[PDB]
Amino acid sequence: ALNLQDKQAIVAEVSEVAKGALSAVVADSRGVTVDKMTELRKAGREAGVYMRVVRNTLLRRAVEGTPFECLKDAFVGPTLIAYSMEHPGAAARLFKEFAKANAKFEVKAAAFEGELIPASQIDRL
Amino acid sequence: YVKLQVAAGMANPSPPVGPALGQQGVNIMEFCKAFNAKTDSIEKGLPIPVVITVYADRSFTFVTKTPPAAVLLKKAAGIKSGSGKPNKDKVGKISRAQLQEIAQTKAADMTGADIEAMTRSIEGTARSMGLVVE
Amino acid sequence: MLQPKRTKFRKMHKGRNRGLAQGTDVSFGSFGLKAVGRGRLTARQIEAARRAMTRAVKRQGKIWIRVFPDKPITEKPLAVRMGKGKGNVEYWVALIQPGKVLYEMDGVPEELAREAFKLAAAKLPIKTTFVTKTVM
Amino acid sequence: MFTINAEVRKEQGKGASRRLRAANKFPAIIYGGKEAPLAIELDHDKVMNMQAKAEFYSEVLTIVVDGKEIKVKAQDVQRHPYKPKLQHIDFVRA
Amino acid sequence: MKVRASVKKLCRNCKIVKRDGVIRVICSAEPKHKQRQG
RNA sequence: AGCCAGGAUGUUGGCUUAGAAGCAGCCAUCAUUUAAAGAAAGCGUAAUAGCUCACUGGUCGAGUCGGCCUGCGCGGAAGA
Ligand SMILES: [Zn+2]
Repeated sequence: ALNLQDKQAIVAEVSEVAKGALSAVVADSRGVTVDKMTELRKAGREAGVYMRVVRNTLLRRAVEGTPFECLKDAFVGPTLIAYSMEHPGAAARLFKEFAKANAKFEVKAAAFEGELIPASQIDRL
Repeated sequence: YVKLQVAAGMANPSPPVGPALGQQGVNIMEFCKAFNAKTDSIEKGLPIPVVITVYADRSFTFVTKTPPAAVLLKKAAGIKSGSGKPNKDKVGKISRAQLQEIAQTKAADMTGADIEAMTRSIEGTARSMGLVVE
Repeated sequence: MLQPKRTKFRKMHKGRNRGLAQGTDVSFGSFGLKAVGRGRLTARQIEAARRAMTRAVKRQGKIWIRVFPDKPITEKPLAVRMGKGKGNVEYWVALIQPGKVLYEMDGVPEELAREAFKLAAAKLPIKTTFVTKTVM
Repeated sequence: MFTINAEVRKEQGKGASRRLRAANKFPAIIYGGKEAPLAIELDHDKVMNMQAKAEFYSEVLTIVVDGKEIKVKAQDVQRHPYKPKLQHIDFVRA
Repeated sequence: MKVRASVKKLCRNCKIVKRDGVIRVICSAEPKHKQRQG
């Protein structure tokens, strides 16, 4: 399990890569094998992208660390976030082609500049 | 959608190959001799893994992947059989250059980030069968 | 099966078992099997039990037996009237008072020891519990 | 740090002690040093859960008696034979 | 139906019950674990 | 607790075996991508495949787990 100290440190790591990151993408992680997920983790370390699946009420505490607070309603449902620490984009262009490749899950809401991007307009990134 | 580990230029004995993927609708001799035509390049005596992909029409496509961590560690330490008592009884040796060759072969075959991750997974299979890394 | 090598006298008075135990504490092992109830332990009982907890530990750690069957019990056989002397010596026993420590143990995981002691106590006539050695 | 609350014993002997033990309280003593001995009573539970730590035996604790602390160590302790209980504690002035 | 005076859980799927003032052990998995006290 | 999802690569770890592939048996039990995934807790195979579990993300919404000490009860408990 996870002690309160565990959760505290992890909130500090998500808040710490969130401050350092240029852009983020929140998505549904449900209904996909660990094979295709390690495939998007290779396509992740190759694109500079930091991949995570983190607790929701943990990510309200980490995203209270600004300026991703427009995403706190995007945390209802299973949360997989892609932070591109190197480049903006390359998460939002990789996820739409991974979700069209799999035809599972969603890829719900993005965040850039301090604002949230609705699901059909993430083609901006 | 089946997998086997088949010796280098070899195929079509009854107990190892024919029944296993032959109850799945696969033509046996095309797999056998296109796999000996592909893996003619693998050294004699090494089992090489082959992933057979079967479709509703019985026409199959197989990816022959690089020889196992355990087989490239049998050959890079010089040995034949590894340990029956691993890290208690130790049966051979490989310098870090062979860990890195086997982990370039398996850099084609791993999930690893760096050749240090693939060298460390070949490190793990190096501690599994007893072999010493020197 | 324990029994005194040689004795001063061959037979004994039935005696009583009264009052409480000495050696209430675990002086050797980390754990011990203490007796809550009061009763006589034949050598057979002690042996069977020691066996049980010897199977249980797969011959690891160590086992002490703190009790000894030093007092001889007699029985006249069947179909024999009263008198004509005292009966012949049948077997040996150890008098047990509440709070004695029958076996000690260590060099083993606690969980396993509670187990082995349950299995040991299955073979014993008297109420028993598990205990840990303490500082002071 | 361990702080034990206590009262001065107005009675003595076997009878007093066994009424003490029936009430879920138990007798102990404080001696050593220039002073006279001080016999006191304690709550069985508090102390039973307190000596459920090891340091209790290696350390300087305090005892609150009629507004007044004393600083002491654990000297020896007699336990009931089969029960998870404490018959008594020798406290030596620290 | 093992009928005895000591009744126990023989696996993880055995579930203890008191029916009509009897203690029984019921299993979904293994019919052989069906017990009653007596 | 339930219910949705995943339970990964090296790899069928080596030994042994006509076969052992997490699951006859012997020994090690590492490392990788990890939210998590035991060189596997059970069913399964000629050996696989196939099925849950450990573990983790989701939904849910406030108490829950199991020992200790005792009070009174239940079973153990059949005869002319
Ligand atoms: Zn059962």
